[PDB]
Amino acid sequence: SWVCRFYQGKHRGVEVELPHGRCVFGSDPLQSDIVLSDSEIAPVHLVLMVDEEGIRLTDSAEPLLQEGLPVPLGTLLRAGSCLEVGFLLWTFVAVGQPLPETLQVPT
Repeated sequence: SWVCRFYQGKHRGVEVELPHGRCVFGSDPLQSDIVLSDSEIAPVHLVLMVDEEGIRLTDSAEPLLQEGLPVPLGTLLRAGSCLEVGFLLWTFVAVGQPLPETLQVPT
């Protein structure tokens, strides 16, 4: 259904298939579905709810910015947009789509 890509650190350029439905990014393989090895990354860093309609923020070690604006907890996220949780810099698109080679961060 959805594929994400990372743009920073050890996993830069890696693309990952997103599981349905509860999806955890983190450095702690006991708690996380997608295991990130950067030291900047919390044991549990980002929790999403995933289904075919879209993806919603559930929880994050730090505020999630979308295009530079904080995202409220249950919000549905915009495919293709710049998404950051601290050092976690990423985007996602629908499975058939092409992922951006670069992200522009809107500080």
